[PDB]
Amino acid sequence: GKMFFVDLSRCTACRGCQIACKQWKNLPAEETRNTGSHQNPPDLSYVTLKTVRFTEKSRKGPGIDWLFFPEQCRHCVEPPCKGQADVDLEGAVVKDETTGAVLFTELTAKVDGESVRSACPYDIPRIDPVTKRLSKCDMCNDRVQNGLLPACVKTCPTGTMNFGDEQEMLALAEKRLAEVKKTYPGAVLGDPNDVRVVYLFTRDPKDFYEHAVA
Amino acid sequence: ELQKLQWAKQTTSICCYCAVGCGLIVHTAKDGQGRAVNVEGDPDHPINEGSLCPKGASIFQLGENDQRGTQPLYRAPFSDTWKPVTWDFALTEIAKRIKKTRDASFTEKNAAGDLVNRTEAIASFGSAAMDNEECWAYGNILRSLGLVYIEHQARIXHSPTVPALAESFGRGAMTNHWNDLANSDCILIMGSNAAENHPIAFKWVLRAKDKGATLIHVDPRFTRTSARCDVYAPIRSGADIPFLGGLIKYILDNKLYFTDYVREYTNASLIVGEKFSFKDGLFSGYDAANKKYDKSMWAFELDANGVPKRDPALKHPRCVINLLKKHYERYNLDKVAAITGTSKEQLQQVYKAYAATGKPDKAGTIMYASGWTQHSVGVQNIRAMAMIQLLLGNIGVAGGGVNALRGESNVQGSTDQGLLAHIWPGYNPVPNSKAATLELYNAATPQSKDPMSVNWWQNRPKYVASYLKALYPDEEPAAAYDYLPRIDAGRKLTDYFWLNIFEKMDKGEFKGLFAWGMNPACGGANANKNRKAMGKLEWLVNVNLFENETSSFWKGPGMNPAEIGTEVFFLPCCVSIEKEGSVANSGRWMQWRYRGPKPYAETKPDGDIMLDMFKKVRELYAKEGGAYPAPIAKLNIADWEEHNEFSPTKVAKLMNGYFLKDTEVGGKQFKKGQQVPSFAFLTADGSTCSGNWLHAGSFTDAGNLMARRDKTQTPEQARIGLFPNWSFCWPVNRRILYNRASVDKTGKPWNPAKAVIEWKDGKWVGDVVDGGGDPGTKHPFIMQTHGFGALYGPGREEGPFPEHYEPLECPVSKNPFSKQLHNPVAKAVCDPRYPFIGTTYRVTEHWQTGLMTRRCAWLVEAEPQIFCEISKELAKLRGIGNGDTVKVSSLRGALEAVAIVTERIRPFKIEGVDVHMVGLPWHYGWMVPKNGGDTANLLTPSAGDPNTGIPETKAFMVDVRKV
Ligand SMILES: Nc1nc2c(c(=O)[nH]1)N[C@H]1C(S)=C(S)[C@@H](COP(=O)(O)OP(=O)(O)OC[C@H]3O[C@@H](n4cnc5c(=O)[nH]c(N)nc54)[C@H](O)[C@@H]3O)O[C@H]1N2
Ligand SMILES: Nc1nc2c(c(=O)[nH]1)N[C@H]1C(S)=C(S)[C@@H](COP(=O)(O)OP(=O)(O)OC[C@H]3O[C@@H](n4cnc5c(=O)[nH]c(N)nc54)[C@H](O)[C@@H]3O)O[C@H]1N2
Ligand code: SF4
Ligand code: SF4
Ligand code: SF4
Ligand code: SF4
Ligand SMILES: [S]
Ligand SMILES: [W+6]
Repeated sequence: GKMFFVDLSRCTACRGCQIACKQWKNLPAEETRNTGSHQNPPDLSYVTLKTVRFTEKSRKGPGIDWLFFPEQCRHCVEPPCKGQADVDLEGAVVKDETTGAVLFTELTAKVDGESVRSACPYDIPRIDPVTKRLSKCDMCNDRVQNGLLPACVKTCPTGTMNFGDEQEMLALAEKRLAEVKKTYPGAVLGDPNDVRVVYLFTRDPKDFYEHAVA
Repeated sequence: ELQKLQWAKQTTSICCYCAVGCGLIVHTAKDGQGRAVNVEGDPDHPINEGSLCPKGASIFQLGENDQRGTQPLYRAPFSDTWKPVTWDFALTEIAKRIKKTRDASFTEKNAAGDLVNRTEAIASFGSAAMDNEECWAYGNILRSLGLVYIEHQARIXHSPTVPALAESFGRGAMTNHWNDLANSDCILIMGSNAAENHPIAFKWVLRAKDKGATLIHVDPRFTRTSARCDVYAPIRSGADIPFLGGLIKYILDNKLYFTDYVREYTNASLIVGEKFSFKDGLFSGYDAANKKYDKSMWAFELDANGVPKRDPALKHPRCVINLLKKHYERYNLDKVAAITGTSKEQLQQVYKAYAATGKPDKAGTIMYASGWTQHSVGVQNIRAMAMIQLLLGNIGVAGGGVNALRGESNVQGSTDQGLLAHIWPGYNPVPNSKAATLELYNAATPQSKDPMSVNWWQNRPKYVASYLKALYPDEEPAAAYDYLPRIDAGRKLTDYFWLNIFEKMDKGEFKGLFAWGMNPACGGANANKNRKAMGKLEWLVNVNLFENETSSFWKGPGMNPAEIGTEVFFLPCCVSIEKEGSVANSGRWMQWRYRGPKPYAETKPDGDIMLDMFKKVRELYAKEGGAYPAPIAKLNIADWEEHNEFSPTKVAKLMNGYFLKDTEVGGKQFKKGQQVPSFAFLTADGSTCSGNWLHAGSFTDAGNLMARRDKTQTPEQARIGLFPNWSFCWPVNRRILYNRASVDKTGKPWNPAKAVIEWKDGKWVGDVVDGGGDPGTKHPFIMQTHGFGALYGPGREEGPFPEHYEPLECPVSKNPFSKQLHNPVAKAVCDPRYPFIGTTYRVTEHWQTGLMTRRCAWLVEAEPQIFCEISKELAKLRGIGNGDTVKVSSLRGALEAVAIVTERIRPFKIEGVDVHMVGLPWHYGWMVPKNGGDTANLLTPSAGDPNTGIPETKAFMVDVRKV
C-alpha cells in the first residue's frame, strides 16, 4: 500500500498544498471573510478536501510556537467511515487495496451522512448540503495509479509532504522523528499503525488541532 | 493515462510571480490548439523540483479567467463608462496622442543650450513583469520617442542594493543563487520574510539546516519564516545599522575575520589620505549649509603611478582596516542591545554563530529584501552587511554571498534592459547634457594604473558602440549617439525618478503616462495624492491583464468621472503561459519559456502591443513629419519581427548580438551575420552589434543557451548545485560572482569540500572563473576600478563607513553613538494623533497590489480581506478584540481592516517607552474582490530619502480605532 509522511517541522504554511488540491480537481472556492486569522477556509467542506490550520501557542522568550496543520483524510488501514457506511449501502465507501486509498463513490448519497462523519475519529467526512454526497481527500488516487505523486505532495517546497510505499515511508518517519526530536523534543508521529497519512507533530498533536489524532 | 491530460500538449514555462524562477508544466487542450487544462510544477526543474507556492500553483486560474481583458477599452474625457474598441483604432489614436504631445514638448537643446533631444511631457512606468526581449524593445521604443522619465518596480525596493553592492563588489546583482543556499553553514535572514515572499528558497534553506546550518531570522515580527528558523531575534524598525555595526565590532575585537582573504582581496591594506576623519557623527569635509560631503577629503593616498598606496602589514594607522576598527569601537553590546531591543544574550548568540563563518571551512550568507531596501538607511544597511561578508571571507564562496532577493520574476532583467531613468541596457549610463560626444561619454569611465586590476569597465566603449549598432546598424556609433535623449548634468539625478514623476504629475507637468504592467493607483506611496495627480493627466495608456485601480482611477473612491478629463486606453496583454520569451531570476538565470495556449480572446503579448503601437507612430511621422523625426524612422525594428509579429527568438539574438561584417577579435576569425559568442569579442569600431553586452553569450551559434534543460554536472559542480547547463546566467554563465575570492594565491579553494573554482592542470575547473588570469595575477573584483572588495567606500554620499542615523523620526530623540541624530545628508510632521508605527508587508498568497491575485478565487479564498496585525498590548490599550473591524488612519488617509491580535507582534522599548507597531498588507484595492478593502498606500507618506528616491512604506505613523 501507499503512505504520506508529513513532517510538520518543515512546514512554512505556504498553502501551496491547499491551492494545488483545488487546481488538480478544479474545485470551486468558498466565500470566506477574515475573522482575525490567516486560516481560510476555516474548515474542511464539500468543496475543500484540505485546509492549512494555524494555531498560535505562547513560549518563553521571543516569538511563539506557530503550529501548521495541512488537514486531510488519513486513509485509515481499517477505516471506520466504511464500516458505518456499509450499514446502509455496501459499495458507497471502497478500499483500493493496491494503493490503500479509502474512496467515497456516488452511492454515499444513499447512506447516512452525519453517521459516517461521527464514525470518523478525525472528523474528516464533509456532506454537500443539497446533493447529500460525501467528499474528502481521495489520495489523488488516479495520479498515484498513473505513477504520479498526489498534487499536495509534488507542490510542497519544504519537504513536509512525502509519499511512496508504506515500508519506505514508515522507515523515513522513524528516521526523521529521531532527527527532529533533537530540536523539538516533544515530536511524535500521529497514530502511525492505523493511518496512511502519518503526521510528525513537533509537540502534543491536540495543540495543532482537536482531531489531529484519534 | 490521466483523462485530464490525455490529449493536451505539454510545454514548459517559468512562474510569472517572484524571482525564484520555479519551472512550470502547462497542458494545453486539442494538442496545443485549445485552452490550458492544467498548470503545475516542472518535476525536472533544478530550483523547485516540481514544487510551487500557492501563487505559482494557481497560475491555471490566472490564465483561464473570465474577468480578464478581452479587447482594448477606451474612456473619453469626463465619461463614466468604458467603450469597447478595436486594436487598429486604439493604436492609431495612441500614436496621435504620442506625436501631438511629443512635438509640443520636444526640447532639441536645454536652457544651457546643450543637446538633449528629449520629451519631458510623457512618462513611463513598467515593467518587471514583461519578458526580457519585451523589456529591451520597450526601453528602445521609449528612448527613440525621446523619453527620459522611464521607471519601473526596481526603483521602489532594490534601488539601494545596486549602488551599495556595486560600491562593495563592482556589481549590483545577487552574488550567489537559490540552490547555493543549501551549501551555507549560517543563514542570516534580515529585512526578508523569505518563507512567504520567496517560498521555494526554503527548500534550499532547510537543506542547509539538514547539513548542519544554523538558520537566523532578525525581524520586527514573528512570521512563517521565523517558525522554521533555529534563532528568532526581534529588532525594532530601522535599528539594523546598530545591529550590523555591533557585529563588525565583535568580528574585529575578537580577530574572527579571515586575515589572508581580508589582506589580499579587500581594500583593508589601502592607505586613506590624512584629510579623512570622523567625529560627533560627521565625516571630514561636511558642508553644513547644503547638507552634503566633499568626498575628495576621503580620497586614498596615491603612489607615483596614481595607484592607491598599500600596507600589506595592515599596521599603518590610515589603513582602511585600522580606521574600520576605530570607527566601529563605539558599537558595544550594551548600546546595540538598548537601541535594537535585542537581548545582549541573543546578540552574542547571533554574533558568535555568524562570525564563526570567518573560518575558511565555514560559509555564512545574508538573505535580505524590502525590510532593508524600503528604509532610508537601506544603502548603509547593505554596505555594512557587504563589509561583514568581506571580513568573514564569505564573498565568492559557495554558501556565502550577499543574496539581495529580487522581487518580480524579471525585475533583474527589466533593470538589465535599462527601464530606469539613469541607465541604458547593460548598466551603461544614460548620457547627461555635458556628454556632447561618444568620445566624451567614454572619457567618464575611470582607468587603473594597477597591472593586477582587470577593471573590466574599460571595455565599455565596445558595449556602447555595439548597443548603438543594434538600434542603428547603418549609422556610425558617434552619429547614432545623437539620436538618444540626455538628462540635465545640472539637475539632481532623482528628479527623473518614480518619486518626482508623481510630484511633477501632481503639478500637471505630464500630458501622457504609460502605466505598462504596473498599478500606480495602488503601488505608489500616498495613493490619495497619486489618484488625484492622475486626473491632471490628459491621456493614460494602461497595458495589463485585467481592468484595475489604475485604468479605472476616474471611478474610484470619492472620484467624480464628469470632473476628470483624463483620456484612458486599457490595452489587454496575454499571461506568461500564452507567450514565448525569457525572464532573468534573482540568481541571474535567464530562463526560456514557451506558449501553451494562444493569447486569450484578442489579448496580445506586450511585444506585439508596443511594436504595433510604435510602427503607427513611425508611419504617422513619415506622412506628417514633426519634431526631430530621425531616431523613430532609423530605429532597426526589422530584427524584432518574423511572420508579421514580435519575435522573442530574433530580439534575443539581437540582444546577444552578431557580427555586422567579417572581423578578427581576440586573435580569432568571425564571419558576417554570425552570433557573438561572448562580450569579450565585442568591438567599438562597428564590426559588432549587441542590444545588451551582458546578453553576449546567451544565444550563440551553439544555439539558445537560455533554453538549455540539461542537468549534467561534474562532481565539484553537483556538490554545490551550480547546474551550469540549466539555462544561462550573465555574465558568461558565472553562477557565483567574485569566485576568484574563493581560492588562494595558488588557486586552491579556501574550502575544498565546497570549491566554486580550482586551478587544475593550468585551467579553472568548476564555475566559469569570474575574471580571466592565472592564480595570484589579478585582484578578484574585476568590475571594481582598483580590484578589491570595499570595506571603505569613498563614493557613498553618507560616508565611506556606514554610521547609525535614526530612520524613525517621531518616537526617537537620542543617537547613542554620536551627537548627530538624523541623516546629515538627506520634515515628517509626527502629529501626536497618530502615535503608532505603521508598516507594510506581504503574505505568501497575494502578489504586489493584488491586481493579479485578487482575480484568483483560491488566493482570495485563503486571504480574502485587508487585515491589521497588532500586539496583545496594543489590542488591550485600544479595546480591540481579534476579528474586530478597525479604522487605520494617518495624515495621508484612512481605511477599515479586520484586526488580527497576536503575540507575533510585540511592543518595542524605545527610551524606556513602549512603542506599538501596526502591520498591514498592501495587496488590497477598491476594484476586487467585494469587501477586500483598499490599498494600505492610502496611509503612506509621499516624500522620503531624497538621495536614493524611495518612500517610507516600512515605518509611517498611524492611529488604529475600533469601529
Ligand atoms: N508572496 C509574495 N512574495 C513576493 C511579493 C509579494 O507581493 N507576495 N513581492 C515580491 C517583491 S516585488 C519584493 S521586493 C520582495 C520583497 O520581499 P520582503 O522584503 O521579504 O517583503 P515584505 O513582506 O515587505 O517584508 C520583509 C520583512 O521585513 C521586515 N522588516 C520591516 N521593517 C524592517 C526593519 O527595519 N528591519 C528589518 N530587519 N526587518 C524589517 C518585515 O517585518 C518583514 O518580515 O518580495 C517578492 N515576493
Ligand atoms: N506600502 C507598500 N507599497 C509598496 C511596496 C511595499 O512593500 N509596501 N512594495 C513596492 C515594491 S517592492 C514594488 S515592486 C511595487 C510594485 O508595484 P506594481 O508593479 O504597480 O504592482 P502590481 O501592478 O500589483 O504588480 C505587477 C503587475 O504586473 C502585471 N503583469 C503581469 N504579467 C504581465 C505581462 O505579461 N505584461 C504586463 N504588461 N503586465 C503584466 C500584473 O498584472 C501586475 O499589475 O510596489 C511598491 N509599493
Ligand atoms: S505545501 Fe508543504 S510547506 Fe506549504 S503549507 Fe503545504 S505542507 Fe506546508
Ligand atoms: S492527496 Fe490529492 S485530494 Fe488529498 S489533499 Fe492532496 S491533492 Fe488534495
Ligand atoms: S480519516 Fe476518516 S474519512 Fe478518512 S479513511 Fe479514516 S475514517 Fe474514513
Ligand atoms: S511565486 Fe516564487 S516561489 Fe512561488 S512558485 Fe512562483 S517563482 Fe516559485
Ligand atoms: S520588484
Ligand atoms: W519589488
